[PDB]
Amino acid sequence: HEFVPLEVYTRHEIKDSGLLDYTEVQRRNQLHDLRFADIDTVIRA
Amino acid sequence: RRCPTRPEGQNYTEGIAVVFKENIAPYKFKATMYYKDVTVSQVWFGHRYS
Repeated sequence: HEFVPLEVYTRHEIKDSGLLDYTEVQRRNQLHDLRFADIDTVIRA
Repeated sequence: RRCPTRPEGQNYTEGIAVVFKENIAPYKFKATMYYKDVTVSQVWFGHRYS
C-alpha cells in the first residue's frame, strides 16, 4: 500500500485564512510614494 | 469437534464520493477606491533657507 501525502489545510490556506496581513498591507502602503508621487524631483523657484 | 466457520465478510457498497471541509478562506472580490490626497504645506522662508 502507498500512503499519499494528505492534509486538510495547507500552510498557504491557513495563512490566507487571515483577513488582513500586516506584511502585505505594509508592502502595498509603502509603495504609495513610489507609485503616485515623484520622489526624486526637486523644485526650486 | 465442530470446527469454526469463516465470517461471511463485510458487504461493501461501491460508490463515488466528494468530501467537503469547513471553509476558512475569506470571500474575495474586486473593489475600486476613489480618493484625493490633499496636502497643505506650511513653509517658512528664511534668509538663506526654506
